[PDB]
Amino acid sequence: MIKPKKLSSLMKQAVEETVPSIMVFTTTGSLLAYVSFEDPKDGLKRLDLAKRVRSIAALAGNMYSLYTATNPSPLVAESTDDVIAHQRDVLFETIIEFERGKLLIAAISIDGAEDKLYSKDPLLLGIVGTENAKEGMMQIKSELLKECITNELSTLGKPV
Amino acid sequence: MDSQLSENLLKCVNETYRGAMLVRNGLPIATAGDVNAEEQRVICEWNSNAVSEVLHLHDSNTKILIATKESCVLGLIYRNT
Amino acid sequence: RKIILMGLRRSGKSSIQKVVFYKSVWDFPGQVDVFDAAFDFESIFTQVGALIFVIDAQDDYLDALARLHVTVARVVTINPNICIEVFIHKVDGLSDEFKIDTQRDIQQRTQDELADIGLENVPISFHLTSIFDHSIFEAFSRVIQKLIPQLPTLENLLNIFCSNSLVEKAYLFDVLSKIYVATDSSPVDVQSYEICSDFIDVILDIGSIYGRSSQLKPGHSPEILDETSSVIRLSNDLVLFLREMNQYLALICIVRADNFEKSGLIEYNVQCLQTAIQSIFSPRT
Amino acid sequence: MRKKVLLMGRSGSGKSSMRSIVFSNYVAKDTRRLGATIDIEHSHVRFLGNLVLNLWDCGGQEAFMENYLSAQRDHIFRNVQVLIYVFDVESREFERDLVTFRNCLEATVANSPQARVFCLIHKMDLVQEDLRDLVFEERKAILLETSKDLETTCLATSIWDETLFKAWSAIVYTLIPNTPTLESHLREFAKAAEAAEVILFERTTFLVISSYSSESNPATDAHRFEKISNIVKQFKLSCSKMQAQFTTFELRGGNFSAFIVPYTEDTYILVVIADPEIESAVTLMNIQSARRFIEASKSAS
Amino acid sequence: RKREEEEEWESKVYDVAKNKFIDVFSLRLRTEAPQRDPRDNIYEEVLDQIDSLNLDPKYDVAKPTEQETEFIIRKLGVLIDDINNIKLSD
Ligand SMILES: Nc1nc2c(ncn2[C@@H]2O[C@H](COP(=O)(O)OP(=O)(O)O)[C@@H](O)[C@H]2O)c(=O)[nH]1
Ligand SMILES: Nc1nc2c(ncn2[C@@H]2O[C@H](COP(=O)(O)OP(=O)(O)O)[C@@H](O)[C@H]2O)c(=O)[nH]1
Ligand SMILES: [Mg+2]
Repeated sequence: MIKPKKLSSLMKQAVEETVPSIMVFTTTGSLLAYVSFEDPKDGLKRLDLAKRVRSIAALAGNMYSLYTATNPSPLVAESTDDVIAHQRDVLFETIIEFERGKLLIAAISIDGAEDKLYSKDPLLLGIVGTENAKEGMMQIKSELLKECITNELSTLGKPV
Repeated sequence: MDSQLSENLLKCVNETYRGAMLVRNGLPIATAGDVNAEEQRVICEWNSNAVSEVLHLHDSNTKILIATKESCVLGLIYRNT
Repeated sequence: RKIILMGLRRSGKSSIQKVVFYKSVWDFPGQVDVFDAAFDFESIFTQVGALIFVIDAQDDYLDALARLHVTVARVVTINPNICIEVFIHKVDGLSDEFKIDTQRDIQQRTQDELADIGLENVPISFHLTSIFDHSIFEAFSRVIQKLIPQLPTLENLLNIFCSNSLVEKAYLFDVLSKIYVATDSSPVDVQSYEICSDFIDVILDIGSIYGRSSQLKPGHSPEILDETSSVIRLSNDLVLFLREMNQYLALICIVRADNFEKSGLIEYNVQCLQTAIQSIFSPRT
Repeated sequence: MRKKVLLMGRSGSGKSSMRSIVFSNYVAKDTRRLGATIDIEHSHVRFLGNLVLNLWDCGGQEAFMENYLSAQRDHIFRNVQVLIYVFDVESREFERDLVTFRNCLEATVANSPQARVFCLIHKMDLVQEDLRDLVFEERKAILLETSKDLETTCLATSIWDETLFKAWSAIVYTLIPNTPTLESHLREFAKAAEAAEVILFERTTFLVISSYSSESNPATDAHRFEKISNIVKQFKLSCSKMQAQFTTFELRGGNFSAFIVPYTEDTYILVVIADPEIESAVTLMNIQSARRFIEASKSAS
Repeated sequence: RKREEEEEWESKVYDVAKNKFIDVFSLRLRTEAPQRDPRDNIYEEVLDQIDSLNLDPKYDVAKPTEQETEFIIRKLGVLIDDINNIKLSD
């Protein structure tokens, strides 16, 4: 069992002014949990924010799934074929820069089991930035949120 | 941004070094002072074998103090005049 | 504008309003017609754009056809913008060979006497209705599509939405009456339409059972509720999904589960179609 | 595991209509073409895997049921789990029905003293609505006076509403063993997944096997389970018209979210979340976590 | 006189919703395709013959004094310790 309030409390402490929204979704764009910088009080102010976050996750899951079928690892580091045999790589970070924001898509390598609570779709951590945001701090926040979510989801397979 | 990194970056900037620039091997992490009108991309794209360098543009008059170890680069912005 | 359900006695009009209307539709009786001055017929027929005549297939209909022809002549002499539709009714007990021959006989008997009268400019449609089937809902939907002046814009929107999102079939239902306002250019299967009609029944019944907290608050809801969205996956590699468009409208689409792996893009196109529909149906200048 | 269920009653009380609607996937309008039942129609129903229900659809005529109490007394009333006697409320011979019900009760006590009696007072839709309660309590005061020999509950049934599924769910709830284990499983699943209401159905008949409603349940209707059973049976018939099998249902209401997914090989589970902040994709694999847990439990066992 | 303005409004909102859609069918793997235009490559050399910009990264090197080098190597170590001293919970 996954508690989305636990994930919202875990992602609420990694949110600053330059990082408005942090969300966790699947590769098909299905949103699991998300946070925000300012908490809305109006109902419609929550609804349009949820629709925007759902659209961002829906586009970002397909933008991750376009790049997951490409292996550029043999096209670097000219060495022996055993090294190429050790290059079975999967995508784990993706940064997209815009004029009025930044987007970071990082795949959460869930522990416990290879078929614990996902059917060949890794959970993706989406970090939304702004113009004044810095991409290197977003990578540190992404690796901290990944190593905390993986330890949080290591106790999955909850019974009855 | 943490508070101790913010006060350390405020300790980076002074009346001599008017701009502080913290950056990884390829991505920025922290800025202070006047970091604008280029003078950030040249710090991000910078790479050399040695560890202590002083660089200024030949079409400008801004001198940058650059150190690089453990995949972390610190840039200090001050005018050459 | 109103919808007038004409016909004769024992034609099936009251059963039509029991099935469709009782789960502006007006039922004139099978007697005291336009020759009688019991009602202001010229005042009503100016404000009425759709005229429906119910014809029994099993019973003799030549007197019904003469009454239909004099009613068409009356409403054309009242206003030239009325739409005339013919509802061939009580086809549940008829065989498959009987329906085509009855439709051919009724259409050949009607469209030649239309030329014999001389009012060849007006279009008269023909529909095969039965209260025990869903063909009465489809016939009333095709009647309602003529009255809406915004049908080609919604039809082109549904066409480009079905072409862009790989959606096999789309309808724009009204949830209270199970009558679809618009559909795409592909034909309407009866097997698709039955499950699309009962999808609204399942959604409305479960939302009536469990939508008790807030929902029907008398003053106002303190929080704005989400739109009702549903997804049903079937075993024959087909997915049905609904999204609530307006306070009375919904969009049921049929999509293969191969194409529902990219359901986020279909959700984005559904949101853009929601914006288009809510901007079309808003009051403007 | 075989359970023997007797379905007795007067002539034309509607026993074959209930058997066809609940178990043989009929509708209410198709039971008008049902013929008379000659002697006993034995039915074997696979209900929840290893449990098999032996339904003895006995004929309600007088020459059949004089033969039931005289010659076939050892064949019928021995090893009876649940005796269902059906009472027509529109019958003009209720005093004649009471003597025959007493004879069937005496035969059931003399042959199988550990059995449960269900008195289904059928055809309640023929009674006007405001008289539909105090008439039924008029009969319920009589039969509970009559049936002091065994455990007896009287239920008002009709095939034109939701009371039939309530009565047959109450009948088959006693036949299912270890129901506190399933109730504790549903309680722990609703506590773990933060669900307001968890209802477990059967796959074919869609009878409510078990349910658990928390204090945060938005539904206030006391007859909601059989209504939802009628909804999913009507949609299963709608899918069977298209020659397709309904697998998953997902809903996102204004303040709720209902999910109908298969739980075991013979069950369907309805999970209702009262929190709109919980997304569909969290709950749709929160159910799959418990499904993988019970699959790992049933693989070893 | 007013229906044509409504028709123009519906035409422009149809154009808006047509431009706002996503072509899902174009968003697939159309790869493993033969080449189409392998000949039009001489435009690359005739445009990038010189084009006045083939210029290396400049960063014109002066030599650091030991005071500023000591200052920045003392500052970079404690900033690296600040980087690895980060934590999610406060
Ligand atoms: N079995 C069957 N009966 C029908 C059908 N359509 C109409 N009827 C019957 O025909 C009768 C027609 O009555 P109707 O003309 O509507 O009454 P009026 O509106 O007052 O003139 C109804 O009472 C229905 O019972 C049908 O499709 N099937
Ligand atoms: N109105 C009403 N009619 C019923 C009900 N149950 C059964 N019937 C009708 O009564 C008849 C009973 O026939 P049947 O089930 O074969 O009686 P059995 O021989 O005792 O099993 C059926 O044709 C049904 O149409 C009910 O609850 N309400
Ligand atoms: Mg029978």
